[PDB]
Parts: sequence; structure tokens; C-alpha cells
Amino acid sequence: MNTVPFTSAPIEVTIGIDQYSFNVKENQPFHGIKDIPIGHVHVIHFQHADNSSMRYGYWFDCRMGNFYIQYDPKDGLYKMMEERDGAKFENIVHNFKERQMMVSYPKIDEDDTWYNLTEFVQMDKIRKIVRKDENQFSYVDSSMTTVQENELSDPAHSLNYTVINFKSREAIRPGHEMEDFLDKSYYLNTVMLQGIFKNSSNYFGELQFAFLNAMFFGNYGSSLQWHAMIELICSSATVPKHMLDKLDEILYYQIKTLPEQYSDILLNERVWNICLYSSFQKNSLHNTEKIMENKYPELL
Amino acid sequence: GAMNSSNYAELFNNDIKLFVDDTNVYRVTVHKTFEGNVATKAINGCIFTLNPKTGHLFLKIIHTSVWAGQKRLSQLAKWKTAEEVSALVRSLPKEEQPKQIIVTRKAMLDPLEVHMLDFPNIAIRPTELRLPFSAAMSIDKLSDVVMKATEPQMVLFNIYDDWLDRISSYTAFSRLTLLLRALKTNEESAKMILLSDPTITIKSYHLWPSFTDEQWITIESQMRDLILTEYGRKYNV
Ligand SMILES: CCN(CC)C(=O)c1ccc(B(O)O)cc1
Repeated sequence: MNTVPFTSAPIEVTIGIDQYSFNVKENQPFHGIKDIPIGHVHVIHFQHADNSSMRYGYWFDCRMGNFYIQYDPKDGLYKMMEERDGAKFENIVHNFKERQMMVSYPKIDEDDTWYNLTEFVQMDKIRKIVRKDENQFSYVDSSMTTVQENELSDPAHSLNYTVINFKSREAIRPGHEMEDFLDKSYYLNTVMLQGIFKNSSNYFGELQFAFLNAMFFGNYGSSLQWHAMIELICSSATVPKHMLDKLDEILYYQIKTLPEQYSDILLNERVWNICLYSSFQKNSLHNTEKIMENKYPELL
Repeated sequence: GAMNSSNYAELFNNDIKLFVDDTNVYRVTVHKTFEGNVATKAINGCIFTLNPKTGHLFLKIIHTSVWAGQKRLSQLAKWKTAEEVSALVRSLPKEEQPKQIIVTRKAMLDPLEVHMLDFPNIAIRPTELRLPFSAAMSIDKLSDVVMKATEPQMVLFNIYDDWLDRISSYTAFSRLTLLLRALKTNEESAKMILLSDPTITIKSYHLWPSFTDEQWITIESQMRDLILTEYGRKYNV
């Protein structure tokens, strides 16, 4: 188990760690998070009590370095930093632990939620979507735009998701216009899977990362990307049987985790009704359809 | 965006454009089978492509053989329309390519947009106008060329004949739409009005008789009376 120590907590803030969250009061004796499960990416995120504008946070993998959080009073935010002095780091963490100044990552032994939400998400692929090569962790916030959104403004600060556009020359073969527009299998299987992503795991990793940024930061472009990647699969008549079964599981856990009170802003009614009831795969997502119909029947 | 009553004079500016109507592409007769089921028999159709400024009607004739062995023909017909419109644009030089194509039915937007991806600078637009172009098959020489076709073919008619010598294209389009609305509402009476007088005889090269300016005023009035008459008959007014 790994640790993300905090230098201090000078401003009141709601801190998230993966799907958990807790409140820290201004100048409260808080020195970070311990018992973080090894083997998964994680996200530590922030919403200031005095300014809920800008949710922001950091994707990281404790196997790739020793990371800590320090508030910057000039730029006004909690920043992730890497400590290269390993002995210093272990010594600091141990002190904070002995003084019990850290919250414990509160994982229930039965619970595979975080694994099921991040199964295909890898830090190496996050760092290609979020470009800041000098750090081993990746900053994301609520306002960052995607490359596609910028085609329709700073490029150093963009989310470089894979552009999906159903009315593009990439999506449509000259001479197969009706075929390719009504059946997206070419775009999915040849352009996206064989051509760009190479395998379905990388595709699912980007889909899962987009959902998590939509949920944790309210990042609108990430929500657009998540729905686009679902619709591309559901609108293809030819999808490998293992991809459909895995998608059903991926979506089930996403819908299960979504806050009920954010359902109105995070779920696109058109996309979900098309996918579950009209698309080629309308009958292939049994688990997802069941949780959607029992949890969010209004949307449908 | 969409085309309506406010920006209506845009139709007659110098930016080359076409109206595309697909309502006569896929045409069927419905009949009973010997077993008492219902089946369809396709008949030849056409794509109505009109330059409203010049009056040229580029009619593609859609021969029934294009439907042989195909499924979901009402959907295919929209994509076949878009395919043929794209092919006419592709055939033309850069200085004859239309800056806008206005579809009379919104269901043609995506098919045409997709076929025209190679032409990002050509705007594909719907219209709020209810245009009576479906009645183009009430014009005898157009209906004849379509029904006699044994193969795909695209035939030029001039739907304003020589009117442009005497009137503006705004006025010509208004006359055309009144004539087509009347033929749509009561085809027999409209043709009766148009042909009653055997002495102003619709010339061999013409669709519309060779009416004088004064006679067109009279014809146009009689067509309005027919439309008003049929409206009263329909709604018991
Ligand atoms: C789009 C089809 N075409 C080309 C046949 C037209 O609409 C067209 C263009 C220009 C003229 B003209 O002399 O100004 C007449 C007709």
C-alpha cells in the first residue's frame, strides 16, 4: 500500500480519492492519504469550499514514483509534486502515520468497484491524452477542452482524445456512403480498432478514462467522448462477441457508480435510448439495460 | 441554416444553387395478389433538380431496374438521390458547382451531406417553404420522358420556357409554384385552364403554352381561383 502525503491543508477543500471523498477544514491537521491499493491508476481531486469553480485533480500510479500534494498560495491550488529523495519521503510518511494525521483509503474487501471502473486504464495512455511530459502524473480539470472541441483554445492544455466524427471522410468510404453511415462497423473495426487503437483494450481504456473525467470533474468534452465511443460500438452491426460482453460490464459499473443526482447532466438521453432500444446492439447489453431501466427510467 | 420567407430573395441572387426534390424518385402502385395479399409494383421515377434563377430542370430518370433485388427501398431512394446529385456536382467544372443545395424534405439532409463530404464548401440546407415540386409529373412532356425510359437517363427541360426574356426569376419562380400548386390540388382543372384555348397552343418545344403577358395574368388569376375553390371544397368554407 502506497501513500500520498500532504505538506498541509491551508484552505478548506473537498478532497476526492477515486470514488471516495471527504471534507478538510481550513488549517486542519491533515497530512494526506495512506493505504492506497497498489496495482491501479488512481485520481486525487479537489473542489475548494470557497469556490466550487474549478474541480481539478491528478491521475497517478504510485508504482511510478513518490508523489505528494502541496498548496501553492500564488497559483491558489493544491499541486502534485514528485519527491526524488526516497529516504526523505519514507521518513516523512512514517512520521505522519505515527501521528495518525492521514486518512485511510477506505476499501471494502468485497468491493471491486475501482478495478471495474479502471480495468483497461493505464497511466502510459493517460499521459498521451494529457500532454505534460516532465511529470509522471497528469492534471485534469473541469474546463479543459478536447482537441475535437478546439476544431469546432490553448493546445498545451487540451485533452487529446481520439476524434470520432460520424460525418467525416475518415468514417465514410467513398462508394460506401449509405453502408458506412448506417452501419459503423468499418469505422469501428478497421479505422479505430485496427488502425488507431490497435486493440479493444486500448479503446476501452480511453472510454473508461473519459467517463471518469466526466464524473469526477464535470468535464463536458469527456462526457461527449464517452458517449461517442459507446454509440460507435452500438451503431456497428459487426462487433466481436467478447467486446460486447465486456462493454456491457464496463457500462454496468459506470451506471452503478454514477451519482443519482448527476444523472441529468452526465447521461445523454438520445444516445442511451438509441443504444438500448434502436441500435444493432439493442439486445446485447443486458446488464446495462437492466440497471438503466431500474435506476434511471425517467431518462428512458 | 434553413431557408424560409425572410431570406427568400436569396434564391434569386447570383450564388448558383439548386432545389433537390426526391418525392418522385421511388414510385409504386399497390395491388392485391391472387392470394389476396398486397404487393407493390415500382414504376419509373425521377429526381427533380431545379436552378430557380435560370429555370433549367435537370431531371434524372430513375428506371425501375435500380430497385431490383434491393431492400428498404424508401430508405435506399434517399441515398440514390444523394448519389446522383453528388455525381452531377462532380461532373461540373469548379465555376458551375453550386454554392448551396436546398432539399425539400429534411430526410435528405444526412444522405446528401454524407455524399458531399468532398465538397465542404457547399452548404446543404433544408427549407421551411412547402414547394409543390411533386406535381412535376403532372407536366405532360416530363411524365412522358420518365415513363418511356428503358434505362437510366438525365433529361434537360426548361421549366420557365422563355419567360426570363420578359420577367425576373423571382416572378418566374412565383408563376411556376402557382402552376404546380394548382396541378397538385386539382390536376384536371389546372390542365383544363391551361389548354382550354386551342389558339394560344403550347408550342412543340414548350411545357407551358405561349401565353402573352396579358394572358398569363388571366391564367394566374384562374389558377388562384382554382386553389381557393378547392380549399373551400375541402374545408366546407
Ligand atoms: C448546377 C447545374 N448548373 C450547371 C448546368 C447550373 O445550375 C447552371 C449554372 C450556371 C448557369 B448560367 O449560365 O449562369 C446556368 C445553369
